[PDB]
Amino acid sequence: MNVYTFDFNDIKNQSDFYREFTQTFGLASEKVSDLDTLWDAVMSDILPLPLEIEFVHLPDKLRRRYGALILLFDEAEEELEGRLRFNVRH
Repeated sequence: MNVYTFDFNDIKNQSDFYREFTQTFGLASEKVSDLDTLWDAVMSDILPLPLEIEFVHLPDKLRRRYGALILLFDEAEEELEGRLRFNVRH
């Protein structure tokens, strides 16, 4: 599994994450712009599955702030039955 890393030092708000996601994964900007479209992307067989996503540099405060992203990737991991791995480091 290749590991795709999101460093939250480069992300100042949840909306920046959607830009980082589409840039990282080589997707059109309009592919992801909110939680529902993020879910659809992760479920639509357009990512280079199987793969791991890792979040780094997430202080407690920011893990809380971005908790909807975390729960979404936890649920994606469950739904995808092992094809997607998700971890928050530290």
